[PDB]
Amino acid sequence: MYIIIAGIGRVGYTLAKSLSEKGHDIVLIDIDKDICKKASAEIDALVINGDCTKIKTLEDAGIEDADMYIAVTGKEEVNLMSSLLAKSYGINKTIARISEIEYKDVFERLGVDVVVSPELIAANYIEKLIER
Amino acid sequence: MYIIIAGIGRVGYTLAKSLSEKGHDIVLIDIDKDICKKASAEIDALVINGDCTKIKTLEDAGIEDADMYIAVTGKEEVNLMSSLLAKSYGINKTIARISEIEYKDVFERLGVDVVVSPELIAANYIEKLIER
Amino acid sequence: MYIIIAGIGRVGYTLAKSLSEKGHDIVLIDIDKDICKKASAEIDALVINGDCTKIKTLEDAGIEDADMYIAVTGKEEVNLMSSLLAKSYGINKTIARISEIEYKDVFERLGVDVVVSPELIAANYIEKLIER
Amino acid sequence: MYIIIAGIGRVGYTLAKSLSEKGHDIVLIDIDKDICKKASAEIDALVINGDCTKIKTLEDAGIEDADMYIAVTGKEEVNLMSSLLAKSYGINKTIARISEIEYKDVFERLGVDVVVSPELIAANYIEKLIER
Amino acid sequence: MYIIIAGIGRVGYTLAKSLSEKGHDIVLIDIDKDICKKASAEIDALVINGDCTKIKTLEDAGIEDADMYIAVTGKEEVNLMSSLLAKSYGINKTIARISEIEYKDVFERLGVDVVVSPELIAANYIEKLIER
Amino acid sequence: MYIIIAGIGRVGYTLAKSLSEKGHDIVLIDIDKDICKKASAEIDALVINGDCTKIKTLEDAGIEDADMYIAVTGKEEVNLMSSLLAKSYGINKTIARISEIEYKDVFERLGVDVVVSPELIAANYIEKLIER
Amino acid sequence: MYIIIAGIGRVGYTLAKSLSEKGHDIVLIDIDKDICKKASAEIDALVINGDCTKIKTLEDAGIEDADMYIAVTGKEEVNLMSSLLAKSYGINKTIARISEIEYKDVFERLGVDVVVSPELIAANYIEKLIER
Amino acid sequence: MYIIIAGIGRVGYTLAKSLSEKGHDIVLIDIDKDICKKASAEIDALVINGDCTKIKTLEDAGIEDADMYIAVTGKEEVNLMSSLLAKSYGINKTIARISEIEYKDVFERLGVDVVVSPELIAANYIEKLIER
Ligand SMILES: NC(=O)c1ccc[n+]([C@@H]2O[C@H](COP(=O)([O-])OP(=O)(O)OC[C@H]3O[C@@H](n4cnc5c(N)ncnc54)[C@H](O)[C@@H]3O)[C@@H](O)[C@H]2O)c1
Ligand SMILES: NC(=O)c1ccc[n+]([C@@H]2O[C@H](COP(=O)([O-])OP(=O)(O)OC[C@H]3O[C@@H](n4cnc5c(N)ncnc54)[C@H](O)[C@@H]3O)[C@@H](O)[C@H]2O)c1
Ligand SMILES: NC(=O)c1ccc[n+]([C@@H]2O[C@H](COP(=O)([O-])OP(=O)(O)OC[C@H]3O[C@@H](n4cnc5c(N)ncnc54)[C@H](O)[C@@H]3O)[C@@H](O)[C@H]2O)c1
Ligand SMILES: NC(=O)c1ccc[n+]([C@@H]2O[C@H](COP(=O)([O-])OP(=O)(O)OC[C@H]3O[C@@H](n4cnc5c(N)ncnc54)[C@H](O)[C@@H]3O)[C@@H](O)[C@H]2O)c1
Ligand SMILES: NC(=O)c1ccc[n+]([C@@H]2O[C@H](COP(=O)([O-])OP(=O)(O)OC[C@H]3O[C@@H](n4cnc5c(N)ncnc54)[C@H](O)[C@@H]3O)[C@@H](O)[C@H]2O)c1
Ligand SMILES: NC(=O)c1ccc[n+]([C@@H]2O[C@H](COP(=O)([O-])OP(=O)(O)OC[C@H]3O[C@@H](n4cnc5c(N)ncnc54)[C@H](O)[C@@H]3O)[C@@H](O)[C@H]2O)c1
Ligand SMILES: NC(=O)c1ccc[n+]([C@@H]2O[C@H](COP(=O)([O-])OP(=O)(O)OC[C@H]3O[C@@H](n4cnc5c(N)ncnc54)[C@H](O)[C@@H]3O)[C@@H](O)[C@H]2O)c1
Ligand SMILES: NC(=O)c1ccc[n+]([C@@H]2O[C@H](COP(=O)([O-])OP(=O)(O)OC[C@H]3O[C@@H](n4cnc5c(N)ncnc54)[C@H](O)[C@@H]3O)[C@@H](O)[C@H]2O)c1
Repeated sequence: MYIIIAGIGRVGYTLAKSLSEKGHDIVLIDIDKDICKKASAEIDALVINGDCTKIKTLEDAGIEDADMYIAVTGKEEVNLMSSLLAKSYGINKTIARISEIEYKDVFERLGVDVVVSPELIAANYIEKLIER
Repeated sequence: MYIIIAGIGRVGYTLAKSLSEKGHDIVLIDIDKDICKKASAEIDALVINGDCTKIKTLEDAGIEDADMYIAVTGKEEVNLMSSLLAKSYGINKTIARISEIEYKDVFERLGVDVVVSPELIAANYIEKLIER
Repeated sequence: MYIIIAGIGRVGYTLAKSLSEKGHDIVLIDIDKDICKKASAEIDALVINGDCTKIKTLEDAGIEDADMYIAVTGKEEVNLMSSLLAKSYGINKTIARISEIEYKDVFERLGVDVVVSPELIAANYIEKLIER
Repeated sequence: MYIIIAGIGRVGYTLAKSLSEKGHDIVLIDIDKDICKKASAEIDALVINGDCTKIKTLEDAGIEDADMYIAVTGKEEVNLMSSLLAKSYGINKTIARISEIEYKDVFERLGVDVVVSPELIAANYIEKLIER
Repeated sequence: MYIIIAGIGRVGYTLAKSLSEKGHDIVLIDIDKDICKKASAEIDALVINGDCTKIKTLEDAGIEDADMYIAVTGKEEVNLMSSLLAKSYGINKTIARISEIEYKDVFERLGVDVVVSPELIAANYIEKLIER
Repeated sequence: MYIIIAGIGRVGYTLAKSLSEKGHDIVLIDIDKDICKKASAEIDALVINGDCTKIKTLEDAGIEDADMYIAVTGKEEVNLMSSLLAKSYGINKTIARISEIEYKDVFERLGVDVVVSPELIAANYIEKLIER
Repeated sequence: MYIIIAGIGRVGYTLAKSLSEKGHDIVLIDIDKDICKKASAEIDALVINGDCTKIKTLEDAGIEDADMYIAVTGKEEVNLMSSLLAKSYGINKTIARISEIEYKDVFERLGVDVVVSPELIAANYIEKLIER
Repeated sequence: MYIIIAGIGRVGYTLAKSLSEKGHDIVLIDIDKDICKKASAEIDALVINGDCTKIKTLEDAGIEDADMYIAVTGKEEVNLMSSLLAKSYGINKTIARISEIEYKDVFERLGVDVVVSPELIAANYIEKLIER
């Protein structure tokens, strides 16, 4: 019924802020206590302090009632493991970020719905501009 | 064929020694250089200092030709991802070590051939002795 | 006529539930209240909240007439000290978990009847799956 | 009529190859020798091995008649400085990668034509997939 | 006819007080509230609490008619950016603190009037005491 | 008969390079192995890898035959302790760097010959310029 | 008068408890917040979370009014510097803990009232028992 | 008719030299060759290089007829295990060093004749200097 975002960093925070304002029900997960404080004070969404690879953390995030799980942590193994765990919990759309461009197609096959490579994206973006 | 072992700690080191003494061809992967030095000074096996979650590490380890991949790091997140990365290269016999009992099932359902919980193995072991 | 088990974590919990369910009469010990509460809610057994290295706690657990003492705490010397304490009370069957495999024979030499290393046992287990 | 690109990593390499293949005259700059060897071997183009914040390196890259300067190093300030340098030589088309979103308009205010934050772009690319 | 100084820490505070006492019109800028309270209470001068990389903050500091801009923040790039901003407003006298000696002439090349590396100055001050 | 420099950082390295060239017999001390490698390859002087607060490190540095000991580590307690130990070993001129401007006169009284505050120095420096 | 104790580890915590039970007025300093929480929840004393080498920490601790300053951190470098900083404020009875036997003398000759080596105290203690 | 001492570090070395010099007949044990070499060069005594937790090492040291066993190794359970091993051989006087003060009474309850905590003893010592 809602969306969970793991990794409230440069990618996560911005996405959360933007989604929170667009009128979406979001829940944020971050292993850093101080980051959860900031986010909870600056964003209208529920915040959970903990490791998103842990089942209990996901349960606390309401993993069972989400139709979307986005893992944008700075560690692709956390995003990978997180996403696959979420998938096995019924969630229909999972989005995982990678730091290894060469993992995009690998993560997809393994089951991740959408694999985001900020680097690869930034590149195409720059290329599209030159092509205009 | 070749057997790759990631994580030269209590589990990996023991397994490494035991397997090599039996004639097996093994290659060890560890992110800690000192344990890599120690290892290469005592075991009959190829030792690589690297992150087992990275493409270059697994490839330099002969992952494209290995017959077995065993991830016994102290971080289930690394064991899971790297094993799935090994599977991606064609290795069916992937063995990953987990920290949380719960994943015993999930992880195997997640794509890894065998999931090993030393804590569970220990309990069962104690149980058998008692039932004797 | 009953088994005393200290350390109801990854190893103790599972072992205790398993023994309990098989009709075994068991008494449990854990220094952590939350773990004790969890064990009282899921396992039919006497549950003592205390430090297994303190004689009073062992008294409360019936150390005086138990047929066996099992120390599977996460701390190596706690498991050894408490087992030695159990031994001083007459207990002829002690099982103690260990972290550093190198001391296995010392624990045994000192009277611990069965020394269990989850890591060593897990390495042997994996080794058996390889030999088929 | 060529294009200079500094920083041939996750973003740089991808962009260089994509553009190079699409028939584009390009000169590459990297302070890392082994990265240069790899790019010059897989990408048809001129490769300079130097610090892009050093005028000599820029002169050698032909900054004098370059039509566009692209700094996609992992060091935000290196990208900014080299870009302002490209600017001082008459280059009216600059693209600079940043790490701290907050400085985006500061960069644009100082004259950087296109400011690209991979993190920020990944964020709204993800948000766009949720508005589809 | 005043002087703006950004970053009122170990370098800033000392300079501000020294100059202020020596009868100098000065405006201070710090993003840290408690540092502002302390400086405005011990130094006679205007104190703005904002990010010196933000135009609003500069406008409020009166960058329009300042005769000199001094950025001595602990963040090298903040000092550079704010200084180039001061430059874009017509300030022909800029002083910027740096952390990486290597970029000294890069800073001077981009127009920063005086580049001060506390570390570099301590080094030759020490060397001068050995040539005495 | 010679000079010892502890802390081969922005301050130490530069001072060492400059002193080495001026024809001085210098010995460098640094707790970082990789920093000792660089320095030893780039500078004509003997390098010792170790903690300069330790007697053995100072002995290895030839503390007994030095007429000067300069501690420019990033930790004022290391410089303080280092300098006082050197003094007690006969050395005539000791130079210690501080990170707390308020310690300049304190360190002097305690016995340090010269206490250097790169920050305080950078400030006066900037002030002297404005006064010209 | 007041007794300040820096380093709430095995030595400091025990000393803290023992001294307060005897009616003494004590204040504890520790850089670790959790040990500060634990301490403040069990001891009759003022607890400060801070670096004992910093002016503000010692002043907030009442160093200008204390009668005794005891530095029992696990880093002799910190115990020495802070004690000398205490001496600087007028405190004659400074007690610092050292790690290396050697400094037993040097440190007292270095300015601290009493130098304590628990390792040496332990040896002597064992010696007396044997000579009985 | 002689004292066996294991662990010739900060505590063992000093104690051994002191006992030796007073005419005591002592045999020393240390797992570190360099420490043994150091002890053979400075202390008149038999020096055995080995692991005091291994019976063979204790045999080599004459554990069979020593009047006392002193374990002042830096490892708490090594000191306890070896002392218990010494006890099993008839030795009626064992002294063992400990790290965690909380277990002092357990070691004693288990038969270690004298338990020594350098930290507790040092706290008592300082406490005595305060009471004058
Ligand atoms: N420019 C900068 O200021 C800056 C600052 C910090 C890090 N970085 C870089 O940012 C890159 C990625 O940045 P990003 O936007 O994704 O944010 P980030 O790397 O800064 O942070 C990732 C975030 O996810 C959180 N998290 C939640 N659950 C986690 C879990 N189970 N394991 C680990 N982290 C968990 C982390 O605590 C953190 O807040 C990194 O490679 C790093 O080098 C840059
Ligand atoms: N009681 C104790 O003394 C004790 C001591 C150490 C660790 N532990 C615990 O027990 C377990 C120790 O298990 P173990 O000894 O077999 O393993 P380990 O935890 O000691 O080590 C994991 C190993 O894998 C290595 N490795 C290789 N590639 C890696 C990668 N990409 N990422 C991370 N690590 C990588 C690590 O460097 C390390 O040697 C852990 O879960 C830990 O919590 C307990
Ligand atoms: N990687 C992980 O997520 C993870 C998570 C939890 C625990 N661990 C590790 O598990 C290993 C041991 O696991 P385990 O099976 O024993 O479970 P555990 O580590 O989770 O817990 C040990 C248990 O023994 C209990 N206990 C009872 N009496 C005790 C006493 N006197 N002193 C200390 N503890 C006492 C503890 O309170 C606790 O329930 C450790 O190395 C620990 O770091 C790892
Ligand atoms: N998780 C990971 O394994 C991982 C690995 C590597 C890098 N990273 C992160 O990724 C970020 C960006 O990575 P990326 O691949 O796009 O770039 P990068 O940060 O990895 O590398 C910058 C590149 O630009 C080159 N370069 C050319 N001129 C330079 C100059 N003057 N100064 C510095 N570099 C110069 C460097 O040699 C290098 O190839 C990094 O800042 C780091 O936080 C993460
Ligand atoms: N050893 C230590 O205890 C210690 C303590 C503090 C700082 N430091 C070091 O000292 C270095 C420099 O210290 P310093 O006192 O001269 O300066 P600083 O780095 O400590 O502080 C920078 C100052 O500029 C202010 N400021 C104003 N506008 C700002 C902006 N837009 N962005 C950021 N800061 C802004 C900050 O609020 C702050 O007071 C630091 O980078 C750090 O490495 C060391
Ligand atoms: N701008 C930068 O790149 C940069 C890089 C690193 C650190 N810093 C900052 O630099 C400031 C001081 O810089 P610096 O020029 O003195 O160099 P530094 O702080 O970078 O390094 C101090 C040096 O002394 C060495 N050393 C030798 N003996 C030591 C001992 N016993 N204990 C600790 N270190 C010992 C350290 O290993 C290191 O090489 C710090 O406060 C830090 O915030 C800045
Ligand atoms: N065998 C073991 O289990 C074991 C365990 C921990 C530590 N150790 C060793 O034994 C000794 C422990 O002594 P202890 O328990 O009395 O002290 P400690 O080493 O445990 O702690 C020193 C204390 O002082 C605190 N502190 C306060 N201000 C500080 C500052 N400015 N800088 C640094 N620390 C500051 C630290 O946070 C810490 O609590 C150490 O030398 C260590 O090497 C051994
Ligand atoms: N802060 C420091 O500089 C420092 C320096 C050295 C040692 N230490 C600390 O000292 C504490 C213990 O000191 P200590 O007086 O025992 O001296 P120590 O720590 O220097 O050495 C312990 C000694 O016992 C020896 N030993 C003999 N048999 C052994 C066995 N079976 N297993 C292990 N060691 C055996 C070791 O080889 C060594 O000589 C530790 O917590 C250690 O970290 C601290």
